[PDB]
Amino acid sequence: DFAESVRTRWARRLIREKVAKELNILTEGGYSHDNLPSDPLYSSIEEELPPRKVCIVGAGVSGLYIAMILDDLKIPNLTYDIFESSSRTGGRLYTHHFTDAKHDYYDIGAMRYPDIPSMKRTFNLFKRTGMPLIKYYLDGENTPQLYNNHFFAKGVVDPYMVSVANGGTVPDDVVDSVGEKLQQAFGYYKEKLAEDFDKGFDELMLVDDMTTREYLKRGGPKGEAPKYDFFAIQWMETQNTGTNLFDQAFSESVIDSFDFDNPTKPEWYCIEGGTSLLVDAMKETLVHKVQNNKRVEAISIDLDAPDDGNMSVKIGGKDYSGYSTVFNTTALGCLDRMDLRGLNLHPTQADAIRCLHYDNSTKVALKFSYPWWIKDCGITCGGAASTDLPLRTCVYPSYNLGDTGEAVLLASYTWSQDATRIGSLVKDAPPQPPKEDELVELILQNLARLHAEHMTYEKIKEAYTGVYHAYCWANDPNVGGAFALFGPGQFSNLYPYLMRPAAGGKFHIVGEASSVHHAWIIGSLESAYTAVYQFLYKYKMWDYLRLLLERWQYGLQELETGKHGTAHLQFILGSLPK
Amino acid sequence: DFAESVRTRWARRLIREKVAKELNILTEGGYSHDNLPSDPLYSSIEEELPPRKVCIVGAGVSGLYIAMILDDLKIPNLTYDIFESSSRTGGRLYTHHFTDAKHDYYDIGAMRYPDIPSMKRTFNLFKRTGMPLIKYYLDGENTPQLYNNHFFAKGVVDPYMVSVANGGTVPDDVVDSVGEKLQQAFGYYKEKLAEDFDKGFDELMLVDDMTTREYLKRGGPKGEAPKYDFFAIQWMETQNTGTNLFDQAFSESVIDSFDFDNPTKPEWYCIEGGTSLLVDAMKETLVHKVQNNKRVEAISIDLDAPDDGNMSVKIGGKDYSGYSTVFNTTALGCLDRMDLRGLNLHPTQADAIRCLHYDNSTKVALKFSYPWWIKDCGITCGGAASTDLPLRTCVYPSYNLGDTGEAVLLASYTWSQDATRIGSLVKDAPPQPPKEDELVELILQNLARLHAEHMTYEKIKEAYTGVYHAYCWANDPNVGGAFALFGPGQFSNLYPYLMRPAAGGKFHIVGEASSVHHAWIIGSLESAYTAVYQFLYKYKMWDYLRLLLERWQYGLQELETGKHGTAHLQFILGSLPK
Ligand SMILES: Cc1cc2nc3c(=O)[nH]c(=O)nc-3n(C[C@H](O)[C@H](O)[C@H](O)COP(=O)(O)OP(=O)(O)OC[C@H]3O[C@@H](n4cnc5c(N)ncnc54)[C@H](O)[C@@H]3O)c2cc1C
Ligand SMILES: Cc1cc2nc3c(=O)[nH]c(=O)nc-3n(C[C@H](O)[C@H](O)[C@H](O)COP(=O)(O)OP(=O)(O)OC[C@H]3O[C@@H](n4cnc5c(N)ncnc54)[C@H](O)[C@@H]3O)c2cc1C
Ligand SMILES: N[C@@H](CCCC[NH3+])C(=O)O
Ligand SMILES: N[C@@H](CCCC[NH3+])C(=O)O
Repeated sequence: DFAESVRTRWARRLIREKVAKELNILTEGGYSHDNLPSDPLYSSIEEELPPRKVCIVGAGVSGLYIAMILDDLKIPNLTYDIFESSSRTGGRLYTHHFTDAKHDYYDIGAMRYPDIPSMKRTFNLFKRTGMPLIKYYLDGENTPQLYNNHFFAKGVVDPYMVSVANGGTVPDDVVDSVGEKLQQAFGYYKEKLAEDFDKGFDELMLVDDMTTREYLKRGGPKGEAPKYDFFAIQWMETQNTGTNLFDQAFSESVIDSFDFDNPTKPEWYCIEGGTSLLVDAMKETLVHKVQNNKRVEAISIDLDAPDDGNMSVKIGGKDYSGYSTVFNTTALGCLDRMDLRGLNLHPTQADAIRCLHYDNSTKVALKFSYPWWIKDCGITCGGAASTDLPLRTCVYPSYNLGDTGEAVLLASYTWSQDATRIGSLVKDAPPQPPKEDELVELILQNLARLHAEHMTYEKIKEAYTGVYHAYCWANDPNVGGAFALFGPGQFSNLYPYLMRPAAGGKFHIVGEASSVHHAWIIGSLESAYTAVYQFLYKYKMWDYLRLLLERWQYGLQELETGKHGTAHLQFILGSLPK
Repeated sequence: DFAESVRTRWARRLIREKVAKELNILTEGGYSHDNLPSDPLYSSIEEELPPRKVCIVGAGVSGLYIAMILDDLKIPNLTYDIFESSSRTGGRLYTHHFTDAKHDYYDIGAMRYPDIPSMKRTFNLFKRTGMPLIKYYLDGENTPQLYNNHFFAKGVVDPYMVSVANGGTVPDDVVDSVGEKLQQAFGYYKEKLAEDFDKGFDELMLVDDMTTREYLKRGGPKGEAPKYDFFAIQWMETQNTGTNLFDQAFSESVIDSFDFDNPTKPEWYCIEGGTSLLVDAMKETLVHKVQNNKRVEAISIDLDAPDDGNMSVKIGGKDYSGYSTVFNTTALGCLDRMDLRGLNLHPTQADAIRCLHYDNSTKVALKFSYPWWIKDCGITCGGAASTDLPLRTCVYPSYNLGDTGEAVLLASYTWSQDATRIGSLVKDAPPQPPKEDELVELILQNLARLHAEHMTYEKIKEAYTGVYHAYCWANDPNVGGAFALFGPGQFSNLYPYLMRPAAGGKFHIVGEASSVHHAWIIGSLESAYTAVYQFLYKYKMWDYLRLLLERWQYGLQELETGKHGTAHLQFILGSLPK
């Protein structure tokens, strides 16, 4: 199908555009994106295998997935070490259990999974590990929305009183039509790519250098779409709770708008018991256990040594040597902090590591002695409230809908500058119990205003147990943010360098930022699968490369392999010294 | 002079553009930016004064400056309370003294002051308080610069080996000409404003909606300037250590490029003993002492009460009432966290508080048993090193140049995402002494690479005393960042609302973000002076308004007062209910 295909087609052609220019710089030529050299090695795709050992840096889901794939392939004489800087395994899969009562938790990192075709690799991993899935209610019943201290009202013009007609500055033609105006903006590029991808791709490249706000202000790479003034775009943004969208490349956002075009009523799932169940199941399966409290501070390769096992990492000032390949799966801010001089990375790959932008995210969960949002507010089916108050979005759990006693509320979920603001009130040294601090006081005050239709402040404060937990990902030194979120031009210009091997094809930058499915578990898993592919190719393990394709190829393959592919060319360009 | 005047002319006309549109919405008209109504009250500019009390929220430099002005005017029966949330007074004026030896400190907030005409109000405050000024060396001797693990070399083409000619991606025509290409970009708009401000202002408004990166990519609001590709702009950015410039409105950045056109060799000053000397001197002068540990959580006005003293604030759940005016001087993230429903602010003024962006900044200072950068590296005169390593910029103090024993180095000074990254390693619970943590280890490793021409890692580690301190402003709940840094369209569209009084002309949003001189002490001081002006006008204290103009008017006046002015019109539009 087309809507399922556009993102993979987009990624593959970005790689082709850059390979052609780089190829041309190698010989300089007539190489074009749709005319590149074929793979001279496809003619060919126990312990005749020499002993090899590989290093996996990081035990988040992508490092654990690499280990799971290697374990399943059972390559003779192949072993690995996996080093994790934190005392905790899982990375951005992170459930906080207040106690280990059934539902007494919240997820600090990933928590919901939509059932769309690009997520097949993710749901297969859930299947392999026996994850108990339940429905996640993205849209709920009776959730309040509060802006300009007015509640949303069905079938009312400008209920928040923010439009020019009511004395504000939001244009009357935008105030009640945000979702609609956004779906056109992109929708003009949806039908051009649908007519024919090659012509649509070229038209979309003229906005690849644009932010969302820039597109909406200028009306097209060509100027053929409606134009919006400052306050209209500000409102479209204010109504955007969630990850930053208006600072993303407009091209990327157009690609994103196909994601839910089977259409945007897929069901959503979460893991009963918390997403960390997945981590536990993965890490208990591994042949070689994760080594926690092992922060890599340097990675190198010794080009004077001709053997396969010529790479090393440094941990706590000690050298760990003998690796034939290193898979780095950390977020890029962590990788930028390492001493990578021993890898001789080319400058533009070094820039991608340093410059790609990460969005912040903060979560605040509070425990109440009963679920007053269910019992008193009629909020019986999950969903989320949104507001311009500091807590921005209050998420009603989908895993405790039938409980009648103590219950967790995800009272604030913020992104970007809102998350930095709440994060300033979050300390990893909790106050002396049961002192209430500034953050709790703020959240309770905001919750009472958001639920003022059915609750008082006194009644919410009375229901609060005194137990809460909060977490700000930009303040976690092992991650530095929620996830990559690429500015104008960054994806078209840097994704080719991030997907590329380095150090003679022996080093891989792996993880959600290295994939076009970035932001989600699927991006981590696909990037891991791709790195294992290139590793097997590097050492010409053709029998095991076939097994990888037969056993672990899910959904549409991001990496363009085969005969017309570019995988061999990304490998060569990453294997090239200088 | 023109170059001294452009920023004030720019600000005043932005106010006029918005007043004309709003005026027109009031009667709807023929009001234009250069045809607005005159002041009907200039015909007129002890205890015939009724007793009044005002509230100053925040004891940073702008709240202390308001109190200092009021103290000097000696208005009979006028008193004030000034409430400060922190246990510390000073705000973003913040010297950390490791001990109180002479030079044993670093400044966490403001530290250097250029002697340019727009800074006259600041140097007058230094004069009034007896500040001991010494030279601040912005450019030093022999400071290293390290990019792509190459050191800068005089008279060498592409010393960092990042250009297309040397296998990188930075265009050969940009790699060694960044400062030059930037000075043209703006320079095309410098000479249009110089020809005639009205025509230049209109041409500049066509880019007011643009970021710096957007301008450089598109080459002009008109497309008449050179255009730059992604990697050229990335490099111009990489070479930008300092506050974000490429995400500012291009208009604003053009205005900024006049700042140092007397020209850009003014001298710089710092305060010997730390900038907190200024705080101490100001706070010890006040008639009413700062009340610390008093965080305002709500501000209101009681419109049912006709008396002047009808405003209140809430602090720790207790009401403090009786105020005739409230000056809020906190950063806007703090003000957005308050319950301001009692003020009935109009939605667009509420949006400005919530949406204006703040840049992050982090500083890391280490003490060494001797100044090895002076003695061993020849870095004898201050300045700063720059690098693409995580510490980004290392600032050699200007206040310890003659010392031979223990000395402080400001080893890392970062902004934006670099500051968020270092900030993730900064905890306000210091590690158990004298354990070395991840941050110190990183800074020492980076310092040794930056100074590798004359130092070893072992020699720098040996000189380190084990004493350091670090601070990340985005993680301070009393501030939330270094300072406002306005995106595309934000200054033109929101500065008019921030300068405007509210609540019947009785509430003022004061501080560095409320001024066109924003980012600096001068912006805080000018915004404070402006708020006192509007307060005196509100209560028709014409004798004291004259004294304010005679005693406290320094430099060019930001606020357009007089007969053609707009001050009375900003007051009316802020006094209007609904
Ligand atoms: C707030 C939030 C909400 C999310 N919600 C969803 C969701 O609902 N659905 C979804 O599908 N995805 C979601 N995601 C995305 C998903 O969680 C991530 O894409 C994925 O978990 C990232 O995994 P990774 O292995 O690529 O990286 P990581 O999880 O970051 O793992 C990298 C590991 O490397 C370790 N490390 C770092 N430095 C070093 C070092 N020097 N030495 C050794 N180890 C090191 C880190 O400690 C970490 O364990 C969310 C993410 C966030 C932040
Ligand atoms: C890293 C950095 C470097 C700088 N360098 C320079 C420089 O070299 N030169 C220069 O001229 N300027 C510099 N500045 C800018 C200058 O420091 C600021 O412009 C100025 O100090 C801001 O003062 P203010 O009074 O506007 O705000 P603030 O200093 O933020 O003061 C506001 C006060 O309000 C308090 N407060 C907050 N919330 C509440 C509440 N709810 N109730 C009561 N009180 C509250 C805060 O604690 C604070 O004390 C720098 C700033 C930073 C961050
Ligand atoms: N995947 C994450 C983040 C999505 C928002 C990205 N800007 C979630 O489900 O919340
Ligand atoms: N005024 C501050 C910040 C300037 C950079 C602004 N982006 C200083 O001297 O460092």
